[PDB]
Amino acid sequence: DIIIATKNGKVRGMQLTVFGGTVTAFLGIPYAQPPLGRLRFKKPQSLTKWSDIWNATKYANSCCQNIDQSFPGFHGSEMWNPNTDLSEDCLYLNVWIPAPKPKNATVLIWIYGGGFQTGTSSLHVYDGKFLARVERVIVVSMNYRVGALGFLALPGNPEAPGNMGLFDQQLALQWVQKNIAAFGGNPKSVTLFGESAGAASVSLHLLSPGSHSLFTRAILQSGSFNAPWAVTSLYEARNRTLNLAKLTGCSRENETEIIKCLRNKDPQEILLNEAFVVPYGTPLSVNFGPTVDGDFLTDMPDILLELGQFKKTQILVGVNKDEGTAFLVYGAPGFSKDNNSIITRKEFQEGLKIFFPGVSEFGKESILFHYTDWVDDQRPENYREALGDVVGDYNFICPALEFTKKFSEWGNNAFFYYFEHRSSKLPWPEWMGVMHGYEIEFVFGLPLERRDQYTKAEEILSRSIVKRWANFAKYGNPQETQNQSTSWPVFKSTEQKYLTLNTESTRIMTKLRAQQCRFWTSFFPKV
Ligand SMILES: *[C@@H]1O[C@H](CO[C@@H]2O[C@@H](C)[C@@H](O)[C@@H](O)[C@@H]2O)[C@@H](O[C@@H]2O[C@H](CO)[C@@H](O)[C@H](O)[C@H]2NC(C)=O)[C@H](O)[C@H]1NC(C)=O
Ligand SMILES: *[C@@H]1O[C@H](CO[C@@H]2O[C@@H](C)[C@@H](O)[C@@H](O)[C@@H]2O)[C@@H](O[C@@H]2O[C@H](CO)[C@@H](O)[C@H](O)[C@H]2NC(C)=O)[C@H](O)[C@H]1NC(C)=O
Ligand SMILES: O=C(CC(c1ccccc1)c1ccccc1)NC[C@H](O)CNCC1CCCCC1
Ligand SMILES: *[C@@H]1O[C@H](CO[C@@H]2O[C@@H](C)[C@@H](O)[C@@H](O)[C@@H]2O)[C@@H](O)[C@H](O)[C@H]1NC(C)=O
Ligand SMILES: *[C@@H]1O[C@H](CO)[C@@H](O)[C@H](O)[C@H]1NC(C)=O
Ligand SMILES: *[C@@H]1O[C@H](CO)[C@@H](O)[C@H](O)[C@H]1NC(C)=O
Ligand SMILES: *[C@@H]1O[C@H](CO)[C@@H](O)[C@H](O)[C@H]1NC(C)=O
Ligand SMILES: [Cl-]
Ligand SMILES: [Cl-]
Ligand SMILES: [Cl-]
Ligand SMILES: [Cl-]
Ligand SMILES: [Cl-]
Ligand SMILES: [Cl-]
Ligand SMILES: [Cl-]
Ligand SMILES: [Cl-]
Ligand code: NA
Repeated sequence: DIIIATKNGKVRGMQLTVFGGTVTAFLGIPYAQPPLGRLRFKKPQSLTKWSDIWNATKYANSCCQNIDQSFPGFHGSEMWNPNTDLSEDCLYLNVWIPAPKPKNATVLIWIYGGGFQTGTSSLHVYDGKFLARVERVIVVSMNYRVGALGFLALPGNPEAPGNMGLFDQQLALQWVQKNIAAFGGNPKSVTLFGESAGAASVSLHLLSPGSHSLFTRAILQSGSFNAPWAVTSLYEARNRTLNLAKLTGCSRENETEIIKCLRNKDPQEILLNEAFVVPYGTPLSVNFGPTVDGDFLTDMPDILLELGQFKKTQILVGVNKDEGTAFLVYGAPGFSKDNNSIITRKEFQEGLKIFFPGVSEFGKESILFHYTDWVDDQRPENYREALGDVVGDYNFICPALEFTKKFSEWGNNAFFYYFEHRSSKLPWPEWMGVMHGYEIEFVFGLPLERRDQYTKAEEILSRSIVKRWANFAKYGNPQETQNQSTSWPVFKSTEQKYLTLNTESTRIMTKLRAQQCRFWTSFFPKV
């Protein structure tokens, strides 16, 4: 029986058998006052002490969120839906520690994604026990508020200041600083890692002065704050808050009185109205996301990045070969997960209008022109593949490359990866390729479990990636030094080398998507 005295009271964990060894798990430790009643829409409050023993023996509630039912019964989408009760009382975190208790272990803190509208730390592909077992690091993950409940912004109004979910994440980092030593962890060796909106959160913690001293290094998988979906302007943030107020019958002339009215609404009334706060949307719509609040974010983050105003440390950044394709089956005409989605030129043009609704006709013609220079113009997958690359390059790859270039210009080691292995267990069809989200299981080491029917080559690849991530967190350098691997070189603004990750041949290349990213980063903003 293992029990740990934290600064707020004793917690009891559970022992787990992983790979013929033991990992101790503390699931569902509270780290803030439940943000209920008058605390809804406020920054999270400090946790009042307790004198009993908290049984941290099961995952806690997930934060309120809509659950999309686009593919009912399909494991490809339902593996992402919350697997605990939805409650506003969701500010809990989880801790995996190796057995026996380590002496001074490096800590990896996961921040899940989900477009800032969904997500929970209890997903099976976020299970930190494999990493604890195999690399003897400590894994932490927290639940943070999402959607309106996490990001509604009446900016300057402390009743709804914005960025509440980001402050949830920060309060959890603060908990690790105060308490992880009691679990055998090293508060001075803390690496944040997250994917998608979680990766954008990680990059915002690099900009936030309150987070500076709460972590050492950062890993950004398929996301960064300069991605077009990742920050909502103050103009949209106020239009969306007032639209949500109109939809719930909460329009009041006193801005503080709107929030009082929204605080008496059921979570479901708020959730069912989150969709319609914008008149036009896309599959990458983020209706309630990070804002420049003057607190977590002191200025527009593109300015902070461009002028070197961020934590100076190492970063690991990367993207997957087919970031875009998942978004095509959530709205592009002619696309299906149940057929090969061969689309015509005309369907490609309608696809562009879906993803770029307020872009001029000339702007959409420029995208078409850049992306239809066929190698083989007889190839019938041509338009299907170009629309995927349009959405992936614009929304993830080019922003991540630009983040890494600007960050490394201020003298820090950066490492960039290109993940191009399609999981053999991937439930989505083959035309969707190496999808958004499907490197996570490799990072968390699920293919290390031989029972799970991943291939042998996939076990090798996961084993290698797990070591690289752990070596980055421990030593700031993501090498696999023992198995004659390819050496991962630093990403420099001039050569811009990156590592490809795959089963067959991990190799070094330069200037990923160079021509595409010139179009998106330099030309497309002008249209
Ligand atoms: C800012 O919001 C207004 C209002 O949005 C409408 O009302 C909300 C309560 C919600 O139901 C939304 O879906 C509505 O669109 C936007 O004004 C609307 O714009 C559309 C398209 O331009 C137009 O067809 C509607 O008639 C407008 N309705 C009203 C009441 O003005 C406005 O576009 C938003 N500003 C943005 C998005 O920049
Ligand atoms: C691929 O499928 C899409 C979606 O159609 C649905 O799924 C299919 C597997 C099949 O079971 C269809 O009967 C389903 O309706 C096809 O696009 C649809 O085409 C119909 C035909 O007129 C149209 O009414 C719908 O609006 C279309 N929906 C979308 C989202 O485009 C598409 O034609 C199929 N492509 C190929 C190459 O077979
Ligand atoms: O997950 C989200 C987030 C959202 C998003 C928006 C902007 C940036 C990044 C992500 C998204 C992601 C993928 C498709 C559509 C939307 N929203 C809930 C929807 O159920 C999407 N299902 C989640 C998974 C679908 C298949 C593979 C990817 C994950
Ligand atoms: C635990 O280790 C501490 C040193 O941590 C190391 O230095 C910092 C700057 C980071 O770069 C981190 O990655 C390193 O692991 C010691 O200061 C501390 O006294 C140690 N405490 C115990 C109990 O062992
Ligand atoms: C916590 O778990 C132990 C052992 O399973 C049990 O004896 C104890 O009563 C539990 N405490 C609470 C508050 O449920
Ligand atoms: C609005 O509500 C707040 C909260 O009680 C109050 O302080 C303020 O005086 C009210 N009136 C105006 C005009 O802000
Ligand atoms: C290196 O190779 C051995 C077998 O030769 C394997 O057991 C080990 O897990 C590998 N390590 C990494 C980090 O890939
Ligand atoms: Cl702004
Ligand atoms: Cl490619
Ligand atoms: Cl061009
Ligand atoms: Cl053609
Ligand atoms: Cl297939
Ligand atoms: Cl095909
Ligand atoms: Cl190799
Ligand atoms: Cl390329
Ligand atoms: Na390429």
